[PDB]
Amino acid sequence: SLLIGVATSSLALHAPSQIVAAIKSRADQLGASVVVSMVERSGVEACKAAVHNLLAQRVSGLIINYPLDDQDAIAVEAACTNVPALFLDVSDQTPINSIIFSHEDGTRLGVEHLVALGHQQIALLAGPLSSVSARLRLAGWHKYLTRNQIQPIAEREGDWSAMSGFQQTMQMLNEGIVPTAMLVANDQMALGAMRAITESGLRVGADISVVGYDDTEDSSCYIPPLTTIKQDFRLLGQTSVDRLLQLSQGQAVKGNQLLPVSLVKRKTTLAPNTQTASPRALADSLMQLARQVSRL
Amino acid sequence: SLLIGVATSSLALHAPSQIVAAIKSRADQLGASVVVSMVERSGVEACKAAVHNLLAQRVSGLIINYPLDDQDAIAVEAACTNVPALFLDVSDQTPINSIIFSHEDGTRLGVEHLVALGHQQIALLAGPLSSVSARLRLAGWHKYLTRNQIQPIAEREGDWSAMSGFQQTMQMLNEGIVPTAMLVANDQMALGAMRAITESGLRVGADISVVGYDDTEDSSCYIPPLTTIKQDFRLLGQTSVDRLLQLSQGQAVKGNQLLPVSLVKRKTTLAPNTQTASPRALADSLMQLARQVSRL
Amino acid sequence: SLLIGVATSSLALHAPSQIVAAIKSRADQLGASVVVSMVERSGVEACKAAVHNLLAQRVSGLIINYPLDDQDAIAVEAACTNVPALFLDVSDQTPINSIIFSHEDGTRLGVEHLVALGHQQIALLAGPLSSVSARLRLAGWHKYLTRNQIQPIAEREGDWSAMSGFQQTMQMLNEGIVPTAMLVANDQMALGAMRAITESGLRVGADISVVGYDDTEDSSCYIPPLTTIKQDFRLLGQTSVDRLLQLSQGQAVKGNQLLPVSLVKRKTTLAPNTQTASPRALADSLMQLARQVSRL
Amino acid sequence: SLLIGVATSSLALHAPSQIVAAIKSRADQLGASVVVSMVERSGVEACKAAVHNLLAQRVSGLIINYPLDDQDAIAVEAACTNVPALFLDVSDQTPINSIIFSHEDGTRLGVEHLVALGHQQIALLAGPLSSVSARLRLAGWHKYLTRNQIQPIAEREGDWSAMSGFQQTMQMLNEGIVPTAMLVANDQMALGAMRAITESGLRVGADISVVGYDDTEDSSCYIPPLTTIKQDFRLLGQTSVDRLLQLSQGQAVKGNQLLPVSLVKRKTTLAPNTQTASPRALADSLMQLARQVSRL
Ligand SMILES: CC(C)S[C@@H]1O[C@H](CO)[C@H](O)[C@H](O)[C@H]1O
Ligand SMILES: CC(C)S[C@@H]1O[C@H](CO)[C@H](O)[C@H](O)[C@H]1O
Ligand SMILES: CC(C)S[C@@H]1O[C@H](CO)[C@H](O)[C@H](O)[C@H]1O
Ligand SMILES: CC(C)S[C@@H]1O[C@H](CO)[C@H](O)[C@H](O)[C@H]1O
Ligand code: EMC
Ligand code: EMC
Ligand code: EMC
Ligand code: EMC
Repeated sequence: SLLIGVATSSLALHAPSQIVAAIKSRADQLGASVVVSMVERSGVEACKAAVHNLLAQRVSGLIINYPLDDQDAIAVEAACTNVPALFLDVSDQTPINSIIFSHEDGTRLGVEHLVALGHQQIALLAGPLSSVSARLRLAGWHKYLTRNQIQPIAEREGDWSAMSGFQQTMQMLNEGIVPTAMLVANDQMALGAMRAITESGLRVGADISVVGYDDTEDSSCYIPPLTTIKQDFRLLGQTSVDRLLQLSQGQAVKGNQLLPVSLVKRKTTLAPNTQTASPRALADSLMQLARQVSRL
Repeated sequence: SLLIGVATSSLALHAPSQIVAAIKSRADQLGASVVVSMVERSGVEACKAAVHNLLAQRVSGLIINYPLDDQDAIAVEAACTNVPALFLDVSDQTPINSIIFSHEDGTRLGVEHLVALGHQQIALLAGPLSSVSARLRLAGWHKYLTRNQIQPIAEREGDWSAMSGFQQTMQMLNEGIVPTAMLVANDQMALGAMRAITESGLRVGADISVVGYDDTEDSSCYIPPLTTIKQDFRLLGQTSVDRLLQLSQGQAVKGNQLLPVSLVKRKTTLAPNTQTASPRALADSLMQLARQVSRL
Repeated sequence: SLLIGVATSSLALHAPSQIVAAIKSRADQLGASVVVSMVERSGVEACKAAVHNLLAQRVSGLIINYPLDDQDAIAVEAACTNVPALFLDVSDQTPINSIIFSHEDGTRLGVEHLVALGHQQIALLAGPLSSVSARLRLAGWHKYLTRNQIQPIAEREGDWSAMSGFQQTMQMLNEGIVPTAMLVANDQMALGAMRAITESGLRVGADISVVGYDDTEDSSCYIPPLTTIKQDFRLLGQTSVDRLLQLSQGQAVKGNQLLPVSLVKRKTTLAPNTQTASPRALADSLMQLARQVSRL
Repeated sequence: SLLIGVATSSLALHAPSQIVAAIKSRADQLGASVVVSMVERSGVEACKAAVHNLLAQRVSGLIINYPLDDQDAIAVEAACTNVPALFLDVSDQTPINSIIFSHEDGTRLGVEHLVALGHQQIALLAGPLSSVSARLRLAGWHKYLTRNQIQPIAEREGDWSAMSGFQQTMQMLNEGIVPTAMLVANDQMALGAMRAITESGLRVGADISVVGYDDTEDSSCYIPPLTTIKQDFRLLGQTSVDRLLQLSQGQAVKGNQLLPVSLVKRKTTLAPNTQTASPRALADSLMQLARQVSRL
């Protein structure tokens, strides 16, 4: 019935795909409908052209799941010709209709957790700094780390992908920076970091703890199971469809809304390794590896 | 410029999102437009609805990446009415315009890799048999297993997700059926499967070997890196868009088309009952220790 | 005398700086004058404003050293209101006044060299694909690689920086992709590639061969020295000033001018032939290191 | 908005090209425009000729990034005819508006680092002595060098390029003089010095240690990475543009602003006679050892 138009950022990432899917899930309940358009991933203009396409579609309202800086947020919004526009990837400080997850709680649950566990040397692996959310999370980790008087020994950013956690986390360790813990921007890059740690002959949990962010499906699995900050994209899905519907149907709601968020503890977190293999230990292993090579 | 309508499976699953993203990219370079509609895992009617919603938006042509039984594929093509449709998930035998990967080489490369390593006790983990592709790959492991004189000790089916791979493998092992290798319908279920092996105290590769399907993004980065049958969805993307346009210009090929496939061997595969390592493995172990010494 | 305007790509890069300094040498001998205007690396528009800045500069002639995709080349041409326009970073096939190097030869001398030593596993490190020249050279590697029935085991692209060469090469190796040789699209990136290779306890030339493109001032005396495709920028400059003067002097110069390009053999290229040593021998070597490690 | 004229020395050297780039980024932000004019190594007159060219180019203000002794600096300024001018390559004691980095810090930091390591045999590779910065640094090396009772066994002067560092160093070594640490006027030369050192069986860091100046882009990719005094050219570009527009406004500043300098420690430095060690060394051996093993 009520045609919904969604400007979504690359569905290649799991969160968006799970969000769009939720949107479709709820829409079907209200007998509504969703038509999806994928922003070219390049800021306002790309975002704006998508919306323009959506309007030409007979779109009743719009849900804009795409990372928009303030200035660009009001713009795209101003572009939505009297059509109710709800934004899912902005700042809770933007004067537009939005529903977003608590970025304060999320960044808090993570630090507090790692601290309550005894981690001192912690590293940050942020999402691309082009994204609102990423920067908003990097900020949280800084507000609460210093609150607990902690200073990140290393910080760096990927692009939300597994291979990025692997790229960044490999480069770091090489630099001889080995935190006892890592606070990651999302689960995917987290999978990447857990991949780079084992690659480095370290254990996850046991040597270097990793906290994700999102709780995208696959994460209950992952080896070992990823402790992360769950964001219910089923909630963000219904809440936003419903709101967009109200907004559509003159039910003035206007502002920004913040969603719960939570800490799902699993196995990538233990705290923190006191020891490390000594030259003696490495030489030993090397001995038998030598022997084995000899045998060949 | 023009409009390409894609009717796609749940974008919650990674191959669907990667195909659609690839579709978007080729379209991007040719100035076309992509508008995606999503179908409820129900079949024909659910798929028909989506075709309709797209037809109600010009849509120069449709790309239908939704599994359809040969009979329901015809029925669905018949509803596009004068609009060119290209099916990406059907049997290579349905009288429609299709582009599907070689399931015969996929399944053969899987079985031949396992058997040649020496695996006798092999279990199959198939996707929902409500999916043609699932059925195709399943029936294919049978063809090639049978002709290598092998019979699977276990045959199980999930639903494309990582949890299903986990819950199936788990209850398989807990039933006393423990294979030395597993052939899985997709990379996500491969992950859920690895997850369970290790959950039961076994080693992936050394103890239960695992073979995925797709080589979706995150499969490397898995611990250990997933060995798998790679299905270039970047190819599926451009090939799909180009031909779709040819269709909307009378320059159609009209028939079914087969895309290649290849075994990306990584580290979830090993000879059974292996005592003592191999050359490459000694290098891997060595390099880890080296990285471990570097940080010294 | 004659005020010459150079709208140039990033001076931070070496080639552009050498081309601009070369230009200045001629200008000073032919009593000309040069005014450089930098482009902000944003395609046609960014490129146009520069031209606009130059024309408004009483520019008696224009040399556009900026990668301009054919449509945009003609477009910037149109922008050159009544002033001869000589382009330097375009394709061989665009009806405009261009003086460009022969990429067919550059790509061929490179590929033919690496294939002659016995390399089979060759990876590419293209420049940014938004560049015409990056795209021409990349193509040639293909056109010739296939000729000698060889296909890259990797392909990637950087941004013309030594860091992107490092990062991208480091990334290719970090994922187990390790060819016998590399074809790099410029020497700045060649530097990082060498740095990355070494950084991975790998030997340049001996283990991984590298072939850069350009021959900037530093390549001779890089470590080891770099065998690279020679593009004479002292020639480019003189040809541009001379022809720009003539072209404004009334002379009928008109079209494209393909400049030579050769191969500079130095110390970053050797034949492949791997020599394994004995499991006994290597084993012993390891045991050595073991003691060396235990001592520390 | 307004237009900034830049009189730059050869854009063939990296520091200059980097400074200009930084200037452009800043202006861009403040909406200012930039027209570049290149100077010949001739001095006073060539520079004056540059300035007059720009005055004729309208120009709201000029940034003079060219080398001038006190007298030439004052001549050049007087040639600027009222238009605000800022000098970046002068003596911090010249009565003109400038912003030069601190050479006292660079030279002190340099010699202290080599003595802390225990070096006794320190040679000096100064820049062209026509350069106030080149002379200042050489003098600086001499103040803290003699201040530390140490006397340079050798002292030579190149000309800012890699090939001249090589030349002077090959000469030095060739004459029998073979230090154990070297202080070089800039990194390009440092590279050449490092090339010569390898050219002669010697090793950088281990055998002949090397310290450069500038920390220009490519320096962290040199093999081995270069230890060097980092001059922040972004800080130098924005502080200069800001100051020029301000200076333009008639808002006082008048004197000179000494910018900070620091020492980036990398892998071209080591204490003299080293009694065998290095975790990365052994680790590097392991990495190379681990490769023959893989191929075993
Ligand atoms: C509602 C979003 C801000 S969640 C956000 O989306 C990103 C894509 O833009 C990535 O997938 C991040 O991992 C995810 O946390
Ligand atoms: C062309 C398709 C059969 S790819 C197929 O899609 C499925 C969804 O139906 C799953 O995601 C599988 O992993 C994937 O291989
Ligand atoms: C005139 C070009 C083809 S030379 C080209 O310029 C690029 C920047 O534009 C990079 O510097 C490359 O290394 C160089 O080959
Ligand atoms: C602001 C300057 C003193 S930087 C100075 O410029 C020189 C050219 O004049 C060389 O490029 C040196 O490497 C650099 O230190
Ligand atoms: C808490 C979800 Hg293999
Ligand atoms: C197959 C795109 Hg740790
Ligand atoms: C090609 C001769 Hg530091
Ligand atoms: C940052 C030490 Hg190509």
